[PDB]
Amino acid sequence: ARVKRGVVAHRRHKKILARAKGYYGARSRVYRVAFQAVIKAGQYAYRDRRQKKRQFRALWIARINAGARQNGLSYSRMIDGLKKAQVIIDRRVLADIAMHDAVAFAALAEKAKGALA
Amino acid sequence: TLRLNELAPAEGAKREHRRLGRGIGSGVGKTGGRGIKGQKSRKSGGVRPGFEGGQTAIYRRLPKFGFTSQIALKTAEVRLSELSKVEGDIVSLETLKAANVVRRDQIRARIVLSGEITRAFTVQGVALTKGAKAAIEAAGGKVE
Amino acid sequence: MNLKTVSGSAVELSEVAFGREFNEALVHQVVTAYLAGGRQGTRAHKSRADVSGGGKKPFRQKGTGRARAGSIRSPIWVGGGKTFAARPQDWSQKVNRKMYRGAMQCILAELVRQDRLVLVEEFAVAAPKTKELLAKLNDLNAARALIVTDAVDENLYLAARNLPHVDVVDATAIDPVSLIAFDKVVMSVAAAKKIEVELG
Amino acid sequence: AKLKTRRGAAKRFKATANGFKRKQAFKRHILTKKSAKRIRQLRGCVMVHVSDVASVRRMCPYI
RNA sequence: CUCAGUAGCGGCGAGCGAACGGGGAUCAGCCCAUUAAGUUAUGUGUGUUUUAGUGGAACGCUCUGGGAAGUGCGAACGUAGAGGGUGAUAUUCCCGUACACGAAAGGGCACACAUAAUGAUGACGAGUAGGGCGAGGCACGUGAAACCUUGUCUGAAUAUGGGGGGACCAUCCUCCAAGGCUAAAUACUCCUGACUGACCGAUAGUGAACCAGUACCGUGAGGGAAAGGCGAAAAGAACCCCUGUGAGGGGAGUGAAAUAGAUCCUGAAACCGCAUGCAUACAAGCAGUGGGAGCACCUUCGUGGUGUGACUGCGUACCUUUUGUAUAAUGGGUCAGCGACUUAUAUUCAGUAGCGAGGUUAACCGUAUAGGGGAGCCGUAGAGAAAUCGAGUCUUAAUAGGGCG
RNA sequence: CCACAAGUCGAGCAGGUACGAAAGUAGGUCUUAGUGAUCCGGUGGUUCUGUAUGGAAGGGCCAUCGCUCAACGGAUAAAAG
Repeated sequence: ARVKRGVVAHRRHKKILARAKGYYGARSRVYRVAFQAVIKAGQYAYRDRRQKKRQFRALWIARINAGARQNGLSYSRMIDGLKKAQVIIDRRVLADIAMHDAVAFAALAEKAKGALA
Repeated sequence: TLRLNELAPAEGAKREHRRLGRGIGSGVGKTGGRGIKGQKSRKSGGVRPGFEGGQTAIYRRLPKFGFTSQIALKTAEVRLSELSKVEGDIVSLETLKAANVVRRDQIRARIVLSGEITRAFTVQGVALTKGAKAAIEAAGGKVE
Repeated sequence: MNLKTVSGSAVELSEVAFGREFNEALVHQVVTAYLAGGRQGTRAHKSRADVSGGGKKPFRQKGTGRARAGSIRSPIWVGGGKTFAARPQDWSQKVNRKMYRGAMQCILAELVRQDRLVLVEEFAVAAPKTKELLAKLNDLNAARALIVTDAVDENLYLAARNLPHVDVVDATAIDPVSLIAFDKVVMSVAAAKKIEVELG
Repeated sequence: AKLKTRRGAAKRFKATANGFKRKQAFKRHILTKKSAKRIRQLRGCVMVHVSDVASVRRMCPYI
């Protein structure tokens, strides 16, 4: 019962190459080089799915800080004031408000400094 | 039911055989369970049984004792319960051999008290222990 | 048990031969053993020591820059010997006599339960003509079926030879695979009695 | 082929109901200096140790 | 086939390894010079089988199609529905198949009979048996070494006798060497005919599907390749044009199909061209990944889809071997194909099925996976080196004590 | 105490002893080093075995003898550059 490998092997190599398309030089043409490229891409994706949350939190904090300093407070003091006032709006929403609506962010800053004092 | 494509074996009857060196996922890939290097990793790598690395072996650092007896090979032991296989009332060496409880090449037989008997027998030219003789008499047989 | 023949009469048969419970694992083992015993197992391959040539070392061990080689018929090379050459094999298995008889009993009981076994008082052919046998089997509603008789008449054998899905056998030659393969089993009372006496 | 017995071991080991019996060493030739207690206690048979039972089983399959 | 990996042999290492007894296959005895069975060659007769061959049943319509054996409707033969072919899948189109029939001439086999030779320079076994010395063979290595052959030196008795029964002596049992012939069961396949395959399908399978033991290498012995596929049918492109009356093309024509056009079925990858869209000439590194503006096309115009990716955070390949590798430690120029835990036997444990204090056959017979075959094996009792005894047994003067059960 | 092979201490019972009036003490010496497995062979006993039978030879069992095998768990009987 002799078995030929051609069809299955070709299908596997073709699938790897198809996943590899868009890379430079031998990475998108040669199976040996392409197979390594796919695995490293997967590893980078696994690490970046975690890094993304940190990066977006840092961006939100920066925008909130800019808005707070326009309204006369630092980011840390505004966060403390909001916590004292018992406001539970998160930083993503606070940053969106800071970017798109200055009056509402000013009202929030007023509330925070009122709680501070 | 009762078709060539509807017949199945019992659960646990068949197991897939183990195949070595067919990929990472199988769990026995690459080395295939042999480990890394050394004599045992090589083809035909097992050492001779009874070899302990050079120290005098267990079977060579102990003394020889005893000798073999020829008549013991031809002596035969028979349990009491086996007499049930016997056809007829006469228990002898020939009758035991016919019943296939004693091999043909044996020259004498002994009967020991091992089981129970519910029949009457007459024993001819076969050695009996005290318990076996008592059991035969109780069952209603005789000796000689 | 009382089994009704096609005409309407009643035939008494043994419970052991036709009333045994169905043991799927036992039947599977026996049928697989028969199928395996059906194999011929004739073949071979040539190992590195059976291929023509290859006696000498192709090139010296050191200095050339190639990979070290000992023979041109090494299995790694194209045109070389097969690593593990086969030899003819015997595929017969030992089936216990009691297990074989039990499997046959189970098959007969299951056929009786499923109503694929029809008992006839008699079954014979006047002439070795296929059309008469075809008419008889159509009348019995057993066009595709296996016929079991105490003895095989030459005329019936000739008449059944060319019919597809129809074979005729003696009571002493039944086999578990043929008992299962055909849609129906047409059995005479005498064959039933003989098989009952054989208890399998 | 059939497994073959290691006759050297077969000449040193005999089978009991649940194990193997053996003789003891240090009783062959040098005996004058040895004490009477050792002389008497080294006589007779002992049992094979569990750790070494496996090798004896391998070397004596049919006993 | 068992006995049995038992009894024994062995730097008592590694290893080697019987016989008696039982079950089968086959079955057969006959002679030493008044000359046997058996064998061989020639010739005759009675049966049988081969070397060419002959006959051999039964389908129409309709639909798709280049082509029907394929669809739908109904019909016939079958001791025949094995196999191959015919423009795609045929019991009824062809070759055939079951069956019936056939030999002028030649050949093989069985038996009967008539001759030739042969058995057969052989008529009871003397340089013989036995012994000293050195070797060899028997499962057995000189070992307590019995038994067989002899290179060398010797050497009987002869049925009132002699050989063997494992050193050797006595008794008993058994047989008659130094002269011969003999079939079957057994071993094998250069060849012949038939049939078969959970054997391969052009890097496989014979080295060799093809003009292969050839081409080719070597003084020579010797070593030793690669290379199958148009189409159903050549119907293999009349004729016109460019070109050197070249090669190579374009039109026309054939064909169901011409990127089926003759290194001619399908035509993958590495590698190399042309065309379209986006990006790219102020910016430093395993070339991706998470985000993300602009542009082109398609748009159900959407919080859409397909290509491209200015700018930005993170980020030093894979395998092997190692305490530890981006390592400037090893291996890989790339692609396609091939490439490495198997098979037989024995044994041990686990799972599963049958039977159960019982379980099971081996060789073998058997128109044969059935049925028969009980020899044999495992289990059912241990103790002791052994005799021996036995639910007990060994040790001991001991019913004590203790070991193994 | 110990991987194994081995090693170490020991109440107490039966028999025969020596010394004590007696209770009693004694199974080598204050203790921890003074050593060598297996195979093969020698010697004294032995209610074991004895290749047809009776013996014998040979074998087994108890006691004991032959290694600076010191590279001292000891490749072979015998081995330098």
